[PDB]
Amino acid sequence: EVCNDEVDLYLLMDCSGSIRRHNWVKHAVPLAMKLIQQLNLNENAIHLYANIFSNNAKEIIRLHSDASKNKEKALIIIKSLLSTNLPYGRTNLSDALLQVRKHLNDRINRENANQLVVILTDGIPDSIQDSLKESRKLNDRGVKIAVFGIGQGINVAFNRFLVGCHPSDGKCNLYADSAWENVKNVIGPFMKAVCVEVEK
Ligand SMILES: [Cl-]
Repeated sequence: EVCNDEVDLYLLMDCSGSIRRHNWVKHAVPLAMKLIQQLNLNENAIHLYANIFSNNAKEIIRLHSDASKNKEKALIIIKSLLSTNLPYGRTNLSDALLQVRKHLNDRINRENANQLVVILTDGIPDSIQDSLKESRKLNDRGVKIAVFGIGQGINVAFNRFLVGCHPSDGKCNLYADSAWENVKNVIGPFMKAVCVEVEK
């Protein structure tokens, strides 16, 4: 796997109504699955956390659970997202980020592990200010943030600002974007680049 290190990885999966059910089924859920496939989930390597967010954040994989540390068990849970009322609602990225900060506050995370947030999103947050504020508070706790943008509703400048890059210029290893139909071709190289940054 291109991601293989002691990393607590918080997958924040946008489930907003802007996605459209057919994209959710054919692309978003398969994208999360392929993302997970880039990770060595193990007690001594990556531990996964996952939430979905639209109106609010909802945890779907508990950090350090069996599914957090085993890829087959993680993939069953992601696949279970198909048989739901998703997608729907707005884009409450700040509440999704807040849940990660609650893990840190509460000392749930491995203190020894690098802390990485990976956001999958097709839009702009409800509150750019609340999002960038949470993100700062995460950054102060040593958290790195990566963003994978999808489709025409994103704002690339905001995404790049979020991950700590210049909004337009220069290489940004913590950011990538893709058209809906192309996401599974962009995810592997993105996760390779992100994991290289996290390690360096
Ligand atoms: Cl928000």
